[PDB]
Amino acid sequence: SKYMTPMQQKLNEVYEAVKNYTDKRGRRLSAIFLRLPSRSELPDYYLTIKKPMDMEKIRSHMMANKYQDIDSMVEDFVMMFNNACTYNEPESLIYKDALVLHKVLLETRRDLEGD
Ligand SMILES: CN(C)Cc1ccn2c1[nH]c(=O)c1c(Cl)cccc12
Repeated sequence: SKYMTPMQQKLNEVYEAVKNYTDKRGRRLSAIFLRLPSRSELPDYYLTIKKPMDMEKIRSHMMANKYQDIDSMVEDFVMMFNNACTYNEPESLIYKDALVLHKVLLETRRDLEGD
């Protein structure tokens, strides 16, 4: 069916709020987070990040209908943001963008608390 259940609609709304967020200059902060590069590209990344995560992984899990609740999706986004803030320096743009998208995530979930 093309009709999503209420839980599926809520998962999709959360995912899309993070994906689609743009700053005041029109930059889509999710860009860098869509797909993690390889070991070759980020030498230290897979040696230092225990549980790699990107938005394509979350999206595919969502599309396979494998998230049972909203907390489960939020957990994977929070993992991704913690990973970004572990690998990257606090002065880096990626670290700053992770912090903004984390707020988008939490604000979106809270604004759907009644739904
Ligand atoms: C270019 N550079 C130093 C880092 C870089 C470039 C790509 N990505 C990162 N760092 C990340 O942690 C990261 C995460 Cl969570 C998810 C997806 C992509 C990421």
